[PDB]
Amino acid sequence: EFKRIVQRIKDFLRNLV
Repeated sequence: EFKRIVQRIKDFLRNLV
């Protein structure tokens, strides 16, 4: 996704894997 509150890339890989 990278579009669900991940725009800041704060997590990206920490949002699932």
